[PDB]
This record gives sequence, structure tokens and C-alpha cells, in this order.
Amino acid sequence: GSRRYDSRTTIFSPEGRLYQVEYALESISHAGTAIGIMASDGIVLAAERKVTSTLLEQDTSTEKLYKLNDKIAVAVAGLTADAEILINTARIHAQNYLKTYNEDIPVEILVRRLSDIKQGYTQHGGLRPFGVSFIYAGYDDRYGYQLYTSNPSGNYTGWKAISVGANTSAAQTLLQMDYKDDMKVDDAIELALKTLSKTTDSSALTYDRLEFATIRKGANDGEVYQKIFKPQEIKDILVKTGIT
Amino acid sequence: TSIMAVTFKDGVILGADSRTTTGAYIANRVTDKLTRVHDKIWCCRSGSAADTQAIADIVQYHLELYTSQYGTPSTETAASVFKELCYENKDNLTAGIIVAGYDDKNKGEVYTIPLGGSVHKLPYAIAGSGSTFIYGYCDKNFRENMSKEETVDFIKHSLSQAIKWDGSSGGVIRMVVLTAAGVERLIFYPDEYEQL
Amino acid sequence: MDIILGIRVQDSVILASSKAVTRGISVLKDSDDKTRQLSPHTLMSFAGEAGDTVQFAEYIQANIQLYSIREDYELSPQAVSSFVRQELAKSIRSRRPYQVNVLIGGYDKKKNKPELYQIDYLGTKVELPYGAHGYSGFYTFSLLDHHYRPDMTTEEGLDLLKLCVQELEKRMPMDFKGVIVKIVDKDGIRQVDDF
Amino acid sequence: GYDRHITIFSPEGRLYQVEYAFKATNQTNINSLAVRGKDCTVVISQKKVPDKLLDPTTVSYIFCISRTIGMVVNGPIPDARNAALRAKAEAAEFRYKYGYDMPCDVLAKRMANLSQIYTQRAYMRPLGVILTFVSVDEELGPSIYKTDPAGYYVGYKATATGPKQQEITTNLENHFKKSKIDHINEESWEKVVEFAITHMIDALGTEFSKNDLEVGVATKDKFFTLSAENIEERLVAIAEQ
Amino acid sequence: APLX
Amino acid sequence: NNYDGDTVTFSPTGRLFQVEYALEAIKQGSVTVGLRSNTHAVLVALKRNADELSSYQKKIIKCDEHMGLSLAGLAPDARVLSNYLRQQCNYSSLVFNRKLAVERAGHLLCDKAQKNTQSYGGRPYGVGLLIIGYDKSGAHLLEFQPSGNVTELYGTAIGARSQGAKTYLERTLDTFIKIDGNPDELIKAGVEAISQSLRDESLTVDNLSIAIVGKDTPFTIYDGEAVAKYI
Amino acid sequence: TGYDLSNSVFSPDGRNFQVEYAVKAVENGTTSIGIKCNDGVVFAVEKLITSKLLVPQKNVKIQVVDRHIGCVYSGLIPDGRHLVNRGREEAASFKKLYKTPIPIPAFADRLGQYVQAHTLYNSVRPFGVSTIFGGVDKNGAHLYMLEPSGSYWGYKGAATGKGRQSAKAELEKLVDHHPEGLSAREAVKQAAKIIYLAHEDNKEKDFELEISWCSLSETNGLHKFVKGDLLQEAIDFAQKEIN
Amino acid sequence: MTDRYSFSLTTFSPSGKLGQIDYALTAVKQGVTSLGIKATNGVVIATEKKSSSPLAMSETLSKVSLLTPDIGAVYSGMGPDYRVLVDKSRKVAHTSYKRIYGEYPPTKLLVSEVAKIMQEATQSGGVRPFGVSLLIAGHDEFNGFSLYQVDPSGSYFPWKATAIGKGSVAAKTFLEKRWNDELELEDAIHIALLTLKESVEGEFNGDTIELAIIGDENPDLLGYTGIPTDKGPRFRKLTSQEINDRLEAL
Amino acid sequence: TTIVGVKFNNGVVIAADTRSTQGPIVADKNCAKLHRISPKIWCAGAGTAADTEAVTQLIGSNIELHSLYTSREPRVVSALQMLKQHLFKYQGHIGAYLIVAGVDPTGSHLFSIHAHGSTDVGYYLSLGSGSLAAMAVLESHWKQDLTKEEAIKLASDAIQAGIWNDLGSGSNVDVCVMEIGKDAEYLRNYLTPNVREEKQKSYKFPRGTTAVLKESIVNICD
Amino acid sequence: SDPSSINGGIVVAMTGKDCVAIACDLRLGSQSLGVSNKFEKIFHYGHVFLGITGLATDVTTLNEMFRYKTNLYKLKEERAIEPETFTQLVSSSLYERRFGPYFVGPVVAGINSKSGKPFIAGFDLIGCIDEAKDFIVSGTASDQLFGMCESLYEPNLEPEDLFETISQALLNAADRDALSGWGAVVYIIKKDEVVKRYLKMRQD
Ligand SMILES: [Cl-]
Ligand SMILES: [Cl-]
Ligand SMILES: [Mg+2]
Repeated sequence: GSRRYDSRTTIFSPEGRLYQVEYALESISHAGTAIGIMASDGIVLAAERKVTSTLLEQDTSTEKLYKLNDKIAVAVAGLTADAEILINTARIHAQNYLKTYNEDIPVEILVRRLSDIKQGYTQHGGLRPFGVSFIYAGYDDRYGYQLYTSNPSGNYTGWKAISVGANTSAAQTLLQMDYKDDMKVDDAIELALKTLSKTTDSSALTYDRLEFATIRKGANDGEVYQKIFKPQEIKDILVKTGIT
Repeated sequence: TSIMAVTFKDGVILGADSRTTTGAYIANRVTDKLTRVHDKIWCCRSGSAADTQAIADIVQYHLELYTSQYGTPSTETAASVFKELCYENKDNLTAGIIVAGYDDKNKGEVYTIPLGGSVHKLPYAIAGSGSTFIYGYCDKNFRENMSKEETVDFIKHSLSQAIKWDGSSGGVIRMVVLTAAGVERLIFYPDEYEQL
Repeated sequence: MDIILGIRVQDSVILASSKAVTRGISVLKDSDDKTRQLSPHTLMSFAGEAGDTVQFAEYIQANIQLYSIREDYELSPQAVSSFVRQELAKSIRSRRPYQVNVLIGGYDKKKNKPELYQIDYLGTKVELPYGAHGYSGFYTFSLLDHHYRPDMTTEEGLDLLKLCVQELEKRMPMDFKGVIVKIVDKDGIRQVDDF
Repeated sequence: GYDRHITIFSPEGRLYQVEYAFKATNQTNINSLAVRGKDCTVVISQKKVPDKLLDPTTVSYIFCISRTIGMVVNGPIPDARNAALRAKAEAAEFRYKYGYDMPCDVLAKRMANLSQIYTQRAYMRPLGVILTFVSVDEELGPSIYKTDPAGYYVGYKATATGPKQQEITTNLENHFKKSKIDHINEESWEKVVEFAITHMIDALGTEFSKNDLEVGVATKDKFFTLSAENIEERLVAIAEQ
Repeated sequence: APLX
Repeated sequence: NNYDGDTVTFSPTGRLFQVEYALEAIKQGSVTVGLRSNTHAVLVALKRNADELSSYQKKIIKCDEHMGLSLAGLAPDARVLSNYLRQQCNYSSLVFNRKLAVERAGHLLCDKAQKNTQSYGGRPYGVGLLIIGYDKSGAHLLEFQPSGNVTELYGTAIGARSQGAKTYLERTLDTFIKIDGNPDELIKAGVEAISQSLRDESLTVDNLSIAIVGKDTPFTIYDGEAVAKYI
Repeated sequence: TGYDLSNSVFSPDGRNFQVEYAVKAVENGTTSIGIKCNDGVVFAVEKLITSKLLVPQKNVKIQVVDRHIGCVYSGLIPDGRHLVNRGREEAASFKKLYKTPIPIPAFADRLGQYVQAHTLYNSVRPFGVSTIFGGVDKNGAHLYMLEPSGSYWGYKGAATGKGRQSAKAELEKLVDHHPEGLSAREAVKQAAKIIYLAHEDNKEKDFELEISWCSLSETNGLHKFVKGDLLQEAIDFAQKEIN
Repeated sequence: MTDRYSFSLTTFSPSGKLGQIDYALTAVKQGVTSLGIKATNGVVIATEKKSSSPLAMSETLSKVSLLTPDIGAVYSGMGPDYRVLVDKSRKVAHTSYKRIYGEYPPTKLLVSEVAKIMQEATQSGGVRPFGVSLLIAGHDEFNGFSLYQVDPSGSYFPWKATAIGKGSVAAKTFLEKRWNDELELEDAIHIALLTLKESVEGEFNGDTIELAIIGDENPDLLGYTGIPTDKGPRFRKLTSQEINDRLEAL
Repeated sequence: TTIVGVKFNNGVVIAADTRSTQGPIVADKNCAKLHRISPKIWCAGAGTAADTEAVTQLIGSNIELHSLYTSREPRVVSALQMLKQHLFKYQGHIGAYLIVAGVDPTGSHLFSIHAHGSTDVGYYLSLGSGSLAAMAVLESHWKQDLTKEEAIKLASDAIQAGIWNDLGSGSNVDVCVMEIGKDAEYLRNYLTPNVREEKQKSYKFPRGTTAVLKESIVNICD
Repeated sequence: SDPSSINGGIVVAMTGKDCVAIACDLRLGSQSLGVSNKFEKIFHYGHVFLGITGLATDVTTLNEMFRYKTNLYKLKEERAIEPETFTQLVSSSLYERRFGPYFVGPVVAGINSKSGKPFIAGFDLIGCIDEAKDFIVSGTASDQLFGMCESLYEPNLEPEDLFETISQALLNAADRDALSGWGAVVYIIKKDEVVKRYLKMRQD
């Protein structure tokens, strides 16, 4: 019968590893680097677009940074199509919670549920896992500013600063070096760009090959604002820090 | 409604009035109640307009699919498909149908299917609300192996009386002739049939 | 079932619920507690169709307790009331709806404010300074309209409540066998034993 | 190499099961041809009856799908009859749902979509058949539309299918270069059938008796197949010219 | 409804 | 070799190896004999034990008052198939007030076994059955194989060394067929038949299992001291 | 390679090896034939007598469908029974909806489409039988033969099994020598002879003859088994011809 | 019976590649060249009509398809896969948008839905990916004109101009030299024809080339008058004659 | 409601009034009862207003997809067949009474559909509460071989009969003309014979008349 | 036991010169018993305003449903939903429950941000869109509101004048209905500012 053609996507190796999860992580390691840095007064999200072409429409484009609700966003590393499936599910989950409790969903609860979906694909169903790693950046009134990551295994962890995708080893060492706890958002913006600039596989870091976003309490009195940076705004912030 | 079908020497003729009723208001005075389900297999519709239309359309579909696989269906076969629909859905249907067709082997045949979904093969059949008033007339005047002209007169005179007494029947008298020669449509207007 | 009352004062919410359980021409019990603790700072009283009331109350209780364990955190009274409303709103278009009316009294620890919510079996939610279900309101509301002030103490609230019970005991046709009174404040939930 | 067993992509982006289904098309070793007249569409196909014990009247690869649509198949008869029954059902359903006769090109597309699903879904194999649909459409006029195991389909001025298809194709190409038109400029369908047989004889280089051929004709409001004597009458007319 |  | 992975695969020579391997499970099973006259039908079965401390595996199962079988091979599969026969016999009685013909019983078993040989995932039944019965057309004996093949016989045997009893019955055919109106003699012939399949072991009191059905005899099984008469 | 390991897989030729392998199982089976006649059809089959212990006349292989169709087959006998059970359901639903008994060509395609469906998926096995069948309907007599692939045609005469070539050769002679037609009673006799002549390819075990027929005049258009005097008469005719 | 293939046929290899997607992209590479160029007041999409036989009527085979009145599509790769995607794309524009909001979807969201369908063929049980890349041009009120590419993986990117298929490498280089942000629609059509001549080998005329535009509203193609707000489709397929007129001044 | 349909020389015309009522109250004094199924197939609807709009949109959507699939202009009989089979399935619970009309490659057509799923053919038809008033006019003035301008006059006159004599109908007359070989022309408010007369007085209040307890700016921005 | 008149309440919407107004009462009751005088029936999603009368549980449920749907709309569309589009969404959502409907009378009001055109619309409980140049009314005093609006309304009123007209329409209508009143709210909506005013009315 059909047994012959089954890859058995949800089994263990002799060493106790999940083949398909490991191979999905290998796929993610070739994807454009995405960095998240958490400051005391906000969060930065920075991500490198995959080898850009000059005829690509840059302003009306979205590859790396997606909005989940008004208080939560994610940076993507991996297959974009897979990520959008998960993103829509996460958006729906957030609205279900708001409908049920009349309160915005706490960040961890959204992350746990999305990670639990990934876990399911590694344990049952016989389907390939989602080739996607997320950096979650969000705010709620319990824990304030929070950074998380999740990977195809469905395992998630919290961070002060973290990278996913390509050159994470080199990127994490650089973040570990210059990061400190009393850091501000504007400093974190500079750290994020400096890290990408040194770890990039390109010749030089430019505005057209980047996506950028911040989550500040920089609105008017006790409320959070999401700023997805425009092309010209990335061009300006790149000059302001002296990279170009 | 007033409807009937009558077998004769050369084949079979179907007959009907053209009245559709919504209460005492005549919703359509020029209705066509004689309906093709196959080239030379037709039916007379009485009861619910919606139910009889929906049934006829399904039968036409079944016989078209039958023809694609097994060739021309018999008149008995067509009547069976009608029966199956009328019998199995008896709780939800108000449909009194007369099925009439012409084979070359079997010549003219008439099958009547009342409310319950039973099947009755007859030399001729009458149905609809107006039929009640012509049971006496039709029984006394029907003969087997009539000519085309005689059968046309028999149906014309019969439906004329049915229309005269039944408020739910009226308009024109439509007829459909089924023979080896082909399919002929006939129409007869009030000014003719009223003064018979 | 029958009489459930609620009063929100300065620093606490007070719920009063009748003790009688009547079936036919017999009072089967005169010490029935028509309430469940949903969380340390949230209390729900209930009245309505026999069986449905307790079944619904305990079902809600289980769900809130499950949430508390999962998140190691207490849901706000507003959040609990919305969850309860949605469950009743689902129920009303079911094959057999829960015929249960509830009051939810809670103390929000983040806001440091008492909160009283009134929800009927249709899923009709309102936040009120004082609330009632059934025929109880037809006497108490007008009485509370007159005597209630928003800055009252818990002791003043209890006296205001005594006035309502006295009016019900005077003009109500049925003997409801007095009330159990419970207070919800910053320190949690406690029962007044002598009322 | 299990990529050659089911319909998934090979490293070079191919579907071998689809390609091998194309080779099953020629397993019967029969050639078919289709041309258009002014008022009609004619399709012809070789008829080979090797076994003496066979009833020749039941051996046929031409099918009457609806009253207006005909279909000839190049490929094994089990798959051919599978396709025929489905086409008949689809054509009948269409008429019931939409209140008018299913056009030839719409039926072709529908059957082509069904074939496409077999190339994408693993559990279903492709049918090893090429389906040529013919009619005189009430909007488009004389029509020839052909379907294959890849799910491809297109309209044709004329077409041919089988082992010696290329020889027949070029023969028809060279005629339409000469005539400078999209069809056979002829009044009667009888002479369009004669044209079809004549050009098949030239391309294949073989003579035909009345039992060596099989003919289908589409006119306005009916498609029909010819009997042996109808073909014999047609063969006599060619010989006497 | 329409009757016949 | 490469064509025995499942029942849905034919070999190049047109064989179904999974069905043949299921047939092999019957050959390993303990011997059981079936034979009939015109008035009665008899089953004899050699029971097998695990060791001296264990019981002897019961081989004969009752299906109705007029029908029953003996088994050789996978006993749980026999339980499934016998249960199906009990239901079919029972359906015939409740709906039609009719005792199920032994021939129809065979046809039903054939069709049930067949479906397990043509679909992916399933497996063939790993048991052979000898069905005896008395219906409106007299005494009957059937042989069931899990390939689906059912055969009506005067006598037969299945299991290990069943060829000996099968040869004996082939010689004795003319004699035992005319044992009419005499149950004990028909059994004696069946006990002598199964004795031709014995090696190193002999028929003891808790080893032998006999069953009989006939004209004025409901299907009944004899075990223990009730078979001491025939040793 | 490995193309032959799974059903519904095309080989590079464009062949389905699993169906061809099912044909080998048919070739291994006993001989069965079908003869079309003036106003009907005749069916016959070889039954190998494996042992003296087989009850004569009581292991019937020819099967009736509805009341006017007969079916015989060679190969895996259970597969044939499964096909006939389906055929009986197909015929019952046809008669239920359309009243008239199912025509033979209509019935042929119902079996054909069902057998063909078992070549479309790897989760099913092809049928290990070639089925000869037919009967009488409104348009007269029809004889059909259906193979594992789902392929079927109409036949003047048909044969399948281990002695198919011998039976075919003998069938071809009847078609040549009788162009106007063969009678029903003659076809029964000829059917016996051909089975006996086809038994030369299976001559270790001796056999038992079984015949059935449908005829407009002789059986009134219904399927019946040939038994008693008419059967013995046909056997004697066959015995005289081999010597 | 029944679909037993409930498992994924596309899986990750040790190196992290998704084989069946890569192989699907290879099939797109073999496919005939198609391109799209975005102008200030419109969008053009074009492709060669590779005829299978000269007896075949290439008019009956449409490589460029209308999805909504303001959105069109073209492809490179496997034609049959494209045809069913157009069917599904047309339907999803109604079921998941028009029947809800009473208006046609914007380009980006319809693209998003097609992308979703193509992603599911990459992960669902018992199916291979689609062997096509799509170029979808369209217009909507709030986003204006736009051009999107959709790959077998389900990934989609917005382009100023691009090409896909056989000679896409050279065709992209050609478009980089010619494209600017001030191009008018007629200028974009001219460049499209120039770019396409490089990849076409045989005959180059209005019968072998298929070309459509997303431009101004066409009231004459609406089919009715009386509703002022309804002004007609922005999608228009250029005729064989209209192409030949522009090939003279080439 | 009053709706009509009239066939003429080279096509068909449909018309309708523009009053919608909840009970004895006029909810909308100028609603549109003429619906587009396809460019050249238009529908006039009476009965339950939500049902007529919903069923015309659903079939209109499916007709568009069908047109794209078949590369053909949609036919009136297809819309008719899809509508009637949908309505019949729901046994009259979808209260949509429709007059369907249009042109297609086959020619010009005019049908009516009742809620239970029965259809009728005719040269002139009327539906709705004012159908009797309309049909009286149609039966009096209709003839064979009408011109375009004659059919529009007859149709609008039939609607007017409903407007004046039926309390369920009122306000204006909408028309749509579908002619063969030409674009269908939708004539919104073709006649407006019920204009409201000038009021005797202005009821513009002095500013400050209404007593106010609280004012506050509402935040609509992010 | 008539779902649309158990709780009571009213909503009215009007158009003016480059502006729109939507207003509602504050009563929520259980038949004769007044229960709440703070029950607002007007909600907004971005710049689009929705008023809902009828069964209060369904009023709350639908608000939560349209908040849900307009939030997902904004995330995917990357822009705020417009009144014309939202009107269609309301209609679709209500008709989805054709044979088990929400017992409501919704009213949409707002200004299109692109064209600047004032827009209002009304629905029955199952989705039938009622578009209007002038005014839309809904609730247990709809007859009274129709009477007030038809007499008081004139076209092209300035925001300050429009406020007086809609306020007087609602107040005097509410005072002839037992199940409506107990306070009132009026929203005046301009292109890029929105003012909310609570009215003083009799409390019986
Ligand atoms: Cl009718
Ligand atoms: Cl399709
Ligand atoms: Mg009052």
C-alpha cells in the first residue's frame, strides 16, 4: 500500500532527536537574520531581508515583521508562507481571548498556544513541521515588555536580547558583549543595527535590505504604540547612527 | 388544474388547461402543464406547481443520463422514475402526474401517478380538480383505437366541460400529440371550446 | 432559589442570598448556601431552575480554578464576568439553555476597587452599585435608590441590607427563611454568621 | 527512486507517472483524426479486430457523450469507458443545473481539470487516455477540443492522435497551408467524411475496407456514428474519383 | 402557493 | 520474497503469499476430522495442550441447534468466524423463521474471508474450519480455507498429518456413507480415521473431542468421560 | 525498477504489471467457456475432481444474476463471487429505479467500471478472475468476457483458463462452419465437447462437467442449469467425439 | 480503498532543503517566459503563446486570465496547474471576500489567498506542490496599482517589474536598465514587447504574443449603464491587431 | 411592492416602485428593487426584502464564476434554474418572489419565480402586493409587437397603477431596459410623481434649546 | 416574550453638511422594571460608528463580534474599515443567522475617509440594508422617531444645528415610549473630530 512512501515525519532517531525538527532548524539557519532587543522603556525588532533585487517594491512589502495585535508583533525567520499560516491563527487566537474576557491577551498565553500548535506537528499527524522561528515582541500589564522565541520543535523561551536565522552564534556573542539592563530604546536601536551590520553576509548594510520596528510607551500617557518603520525612516536611522 | 392523456390507434395524446391558481387569483392564465421529459415521453402536471416542476426536471435529468448509457428509455421506465420520487417523498409532495409516451414496439401508453405515489397503467387517464366533473362524460364516451381526429375531439369536449364547471380550471386547452410521425403541439381558444 | 441581592460600597461588595429550598408545598431545606467562590477575591451567587443553578455555578468554578492554576494568576472580576456572560450567551441558543441568573461580586486587586456585576440567563451583563434578580428588585431597588450612597462603609452597607431584608420579609408572599450574607474585599471573602 | 512511482516531482521537475501514462495511450496501436466542415465536425478512427471470435459491433472507441457531443479515445478501453461514463454524467448534470446543453469546450475543460487532480493527488493514478471531444456548438460552431493525462487541453482547427500521429498532422498542416482557411470548405458532411478518410489514406499509406474504419459525425443538434454500410457507401465514392 |  | 509484504500484492506467477502463509498456520494446527452419512454428520478433533499442567485447547464450536464447526490454526480467528456464523444463523431464524442452509453458511464465510485478501491494512484469517450440519436437504460437511475456498465433501481432514486420515476416508468412502440411523458406528469410523494421523501419541480421555448432528439429534459436543466409550 | 510492487503504478512502458500478474492467476485456473447462439447463450465450466470425497453435482460454480443473466469465471473463485455479489446489487438498483430488468450491455459496464476501479489505487488488489457472462434482453442475446484490467468486449464465443487456446481454436471452427447461426440445443452439446477437448491441458485429475443456458425459446429468456437427461445426452455426445 | 496518503510528500532533507518545492521551481525554469511591468498609471503583463501544434487554435488557450474586474494573472511552468489555480482564485475572491464585503478584494489580499492555497499543497497530505509561478497584476482604490509574484512555496513578493521562466535572468537585467519611476503605461507596453522579443525565437506577432493591461476603467466593457459608481473593469486583454500596431513603431 | 416585466421587439423591460414598508410604516421612501444578476440580466424582487437581495447576490456571484469558467456570457435560463432549485430546497421559507429578465446569446427572456420554486414564462408579468392593479393595466393595454418606447410606457403605467391604488406601493418608478445587441440601461428614478410639498414652517431650533449635562471629545485616532 | 421589546431602547442617525450624527437612549430594563441607566447602545470601530437596539444580550454579543472582525480586517488590510464596507459586513453576518437570528436593529453611521461623504444605514434583524440620505431610526419607539424625524429634518444642517434636531427627535420620541429613555447620548461626527454629549431628559 502507501506505507512504502511514508517518510515518518514524527519519529525519534536512535540518539533521541526528532529528524524533521533538526532539519527544519538547518533550513532556518540560512534565512535572513532577525534580532530582538528588550529595553526598560520599549522593545526593538530588526530583521535583514533576503538578498534583495533592485526592482523589488520596498515600501509596500512585508517579509519579516508582522503585527499580531495592537500590543504584540513578531519577527520571522524561515519559510514566509508557513509563517503566515501561523500568524493568522495567532491573530484569531488573540481576538478569541479579547471576545471571551474583554481584555487584551497576555503575551505568554499567545506564545504558548502558537508553540503548542508547532509541537503537535512533531508528535502526531504525519505531516512536516512548520519551517519557522519567531521572535515575539509584546507588552501587557502583568510583565510589561517581553521578548520570546519559538522554533519548529514548539519550544519557547524568554529573552532580554536574542537573534534567529543566520549567524545567530556570532550575533548572540555581540549582543552578549554590549547589552546591559538599564539600556534605553534608542541605545537598543543602535545595538540592533550594529549587530546586523557586522554579522551580515552582504557587502554593506543599506535601508532597502532591512525591516525595522519598535514597541514603545512613547505615546501619550500609559499606553503602548507600535511603529513599523517606513523605508525613509530606516534610511534616516541608519544615517543617524553613522552606518551609512 | 384539469388534465388528461388518451391512447389511440396511432399513439397517445396529452391534454391540459392553462390555469394556475393562487387562491382565487389567476397567477398565470397561459400556463404550459404539458412537459417534455424525453423526445416522445411527456407528462401532465397537477397539484403544486413548484413540486411538479422540480420532479419533472429531475426525471428529465435521469432519462437524459439513461439515454447516454442505455439508449431510449421505455414509457414504463419513465413512469417508474416519477413513482420513485413521488412515493419516497410522499410526505413533502403534492403532485398528481400523468405520464404518457410513444414506443414503436409498445405504441401509445398512459400511466397515472396520484398523490400517494402508486402507479396505474390505463387506456386513458384524467386528473386534477376539474377531472371530478367529467368522470361520467369520459367513461361514457371513451372508445379504444380511436382516430387522431376523434381523440382530439374527445379531449377537447372533455376539458371543455371540466373548465366550464371547475373555477380552478380555464384559459386555453393545450394538447400534445405523440405518434411515429413525431411531436405535434395543438392549442384551442375559449371562443371555440366554450360554445361546444 | 429566589432571592439574591448585591450591594457595592466604598471598599467591598456584599452579597445576600436566601436560605430556603422549596419543592412543591414543602420547604426541604432552610440553610442552603446559594453561592460559589470562583477565586480568592471573586464570589458568585445564583438563582433559577433547579439543578441548572448548581451545575452551572460549579462548572464556572472549575474553569476559573483551572485558569488560576495554569497561569498562576487571578483573573479580574471584569474578566470573570465576561467569561460567565459568554457562557450564558452560548447557552440561550442551545438545545436546552441554562435557566440561571447570577450576581458576581469581586474585588479588583490591581485597581483596588470593589465591583458588582448582574448577569441574567440570556447573558445580559451590567455593572451596578446595587443589584438583584427575580421579584426581589421590585422592592429593593426603590429602597436603595433612596438610601444608598457611593461612599458608604461595609457596616453602613450591612445596615442598608438589613433594611432590604426587612422589607422583603414584610411584603413578599413566600417565606425564604432569611439570608446568608458574604463580604468581598481586599482581604478576600468572609461570611457574616449572625444575620 | 519512488518519485517515479507516484505523481510527485523528480529532481528535474518532471512527473514520470504522467509521462508513462502518455505511452499507455498508444497501447492499442490505433490512429484517430478529426476535422471541421462548414456545418459539421467529423472524427474518424481505425478499427482493428484481430480475434475472429470477437463481435465486431461491440468493438468501439467512439462514444456518444450527449445528444450534441461525441468523444473518441486513444488508449486502453477500460480507462476509455471510465472517462466516457464520467463525461456522460457531467454533461447530464450540467444541463440539469444550468438549463442548457453543456458546450464541448466546457466539458473538455472539466475533464481536463479532473485529469489535473490525478497529476497532483497521490492516491489517484492518471488515466492512460487522450480524449478528443467534438460537436457543432451553438455559439462557437464546429469544435474540436482534446484532453491528455497531463490535464492539458486546447481547441483545434483539426487534429490527429495515435502512433502515426505526426505523419497525419503534417499532412493536414500542408493542406491548410494550401487552402488558406481554418476548415474544409464543403457543404455536406458526407464529403467532409470523404476528405477525412482520403487524407488518412495518404498519410498512413494504407487502404481501408468498410470494417477497418470507424466514423463519428457531429451536426447541429445531434452527434451520430456511421454503420459499416454508411462507410462502404463513402469508400465507393472516393474510389470513383 | 401556485397550484395547478 | 519481495511480494509477500501484504495481501494486496500479487507475485509475478500470480500467487498471494500472505494467503499462502495463512494456509501454513493451518498445517501447524492439530488434526481434526469430518465425515458424514445420509442421516448424521460427525466431527472428531485431536486437542492439543501446552504441557501436562495445562488444559487441552477446545477445537469444536456450536453455531446453532443444527450446525457447528471444528477449527485448526489461529483459535481467535475461529472465534470471530464462528461468532459471525452464529449471527447469520440467528438472523435467518428471527427474520425468516428459517434454519440457515449449510450451503449458504459456506457462501457467507467465503465472502467474509475474501474481503480480507483484497484490501490494504487487513490480513487473511489464519484458520481452517470443518462445518457440519443437518438442514432441509439432509446431512452436510463443509471444508473452509481462509483463501475463501469452501468445499462440500462426504469426508475430510485438516491440520498436521491430516493426509493419513484423508487417505483412510478415501478408502472407506463406500462403507461409512451408508452408516444410516447409527450414531455410535459413524463416530467409531471417525475415531479410526483420526487414528491414522497419530505419531507417538494415542487417544486419551481428555485428549479426544467428538461432535455430532443429525436427523433427530441436535448439535452436541462430547468431552471428558463421555468419549471413553470410543477409546 | 520496483514498478511491479504496487497496484496503479505505470511502468516506463505504460503498463500496470500488477494487473498482468493477476492475469497469471486467471491462466492458472480451470477452463470455462461461453457460446452465443440463435436466441441466447450457453455457459460451461471444468470442475477438477481433486478427490473421491467431493460430493458430485454439489459444488456449483456457475452463478445467476437477477433472473436472466448467467456468470462463470476462471481464476481465484472467491474474487469471482465478490464480483457477482456486486453485479447482483447493480442489477437490483437498476430494476428498482427503472423497473425493467437490466440489459446485458448495461450490466457489462457495471462490472467493467467496478473492476476498472480496482486498478486505480494501490490500496486495493486487482481481480484475479476473467469472467464470462451474458443473457437475453429486449434486444436479443449477448455474450461478454471481462478481464482483470476491466477490459470487456462482446463475443460470438469466449474462453478462459488453462485450456483457453484449445477452446478458442475449437470455437473459431464453429463460427466458420455456422455463419447463419447455431441453435441452443446444439450449443449445449458443443459446449460439452469443447470442455472435454480443453481437458487435455489438465488431464492428471479427471473432471466434472457443468453447463447452463439462457434461451428465448428453450428457457423462456431465463437462466437455467442443464441437468438430468439433457446433461447426460451432452456428455455422451462429448464422449463419442474424443474417441 | 480511500486516500491512504494522509502524510506529507514534501519533507525537509538533512541539508534543510524542501525537495519538492525546489523541483517545482525547476519545472518553472523550464516554462515559457512571462513578465510584468508596473507603470505610474497602469500595469502590463505579457507572455509568449507556445503553440503545441500549428493545427491547434492558440486563441482557445488563454495564458493571461481575468481573476476580478481589476485583477489579472499570468504564469510560467505547468499550464494545467495554472488553470485550476485560476478557477480556485476566482472562487475564493467571492467566497472569502465579495460575499462578505459586497466588493472585490484588493490585489494583495487575493494574492494572499492564492499563496495560502499553494502553501497547503506544500504541507497537506498526499499532494505535490503546484509547478507554477504566478505574476498577478491589479488595482484597488486604496493601494493603487500593484504587481506580485507568487512561487510554489506560497511565498509572494511585490515588484516594480520582473520576469519568470525560461529567459528570466536576461529579461530581469533588461528591465533594470529600462525601468524608471516616471514610466507611463504606453512606455511600459513598449518595454514589455522589447523584453519579450529577446526570449522569443520563432514568429513574433499579435497571434504568438499574449498581453493584457491593468489601466483606466472601461465603461464600454461594463455591459450596462445607469449606475454612476460602477464605471467598468480596469483589466483589458489587448487584441491581436492592437499588438501589431505597436510592433511597427518598435 | 409593485414590480412588472414587459417583452418588446428587440428585448425586454422591467420596472418597479420604490417604497419599502415595515407594517403600516414606510421605512424607505426610495429603495432600489431592481437588482443586477449579470450585466445584461436584471431582477425585480418582492416579498421579504433581505431574501430577495441575498438570493439575487448569491446567484449573481455564482453566475459570474460560471461565466468565467465557461468563457461565455451568462444565460437567463441558468439564473432561472439556479434560483428555482435554491428556493425549492428551502420550501418557501426564503420569501423571495422575483421577476427575472435579460438578454443573452440565445435571445431575450422574461420569467417570474415564486418563493416555493415554481417558474412562469410570459410576455408580460407582475408580482407583489400591487400586482393586481398592475396586471389590470397590462391586460388592458398590452399587445403583440410592442416598440421599445411603447413597452417603457406600458411598464411604468402598470407600476403607477400600483403606486396610486396599492397602499403597499408608492413613491417613484425605477426602470431597466435590456435590448439585444446593446448595453442594458438602468433608469433609476425614471419617474418621480410623489415629490414632498414645501413645509409650512421651518423647525430649526434656536441654539441652546436642548439641555446638556456633559460634553467630551471622542478619540477616533490610534 | 417578544425578544425585541424585553429590554427596550432606541437609536437614531442623521446626516448634515459634511457631518453625521448618531444618538441613543441609556435605558436597559426587564419589561416594566428599569434595571440600568448607563447602557450605551452606540459603539465604534475606528471612525465607523454602530448603534444597536433590541435584545441586550445580542447587542453586547454583536459589538464583541464586530470588534473581533474589524480588528482582523485592519491587521490584514493594513487600513481602517470604511462605513460602506462595514455596512456590508453587518448585513452578511446577520443573514448568516437567517433561521436563528440576532434580535437586533443595527444602525451604521460615519464619514468615508477617502471621499469625505457622510454615510448612514439601517438593517432589520436578518440583514436587509436600508440606505438613506436623511435619517435612520430603530428601536421600541421607532414609530415616534419616524414621526419626529420626518417633520423636524431638513437637509444640509451644520453640526451645531444638526445636534439640536437629532436631540429633539430622540428626546420627544423617548418620552412617548415606556421602554425608552432614562438618559441619552448624542455623537456629532466631523471629518477628523468627534464630540459626544450627554443630554438632560426626564427620568420616568
Ligand atoms: Cl406550472
Ligand atoms: Cl472543475
Ligand atoms: Mg417610569
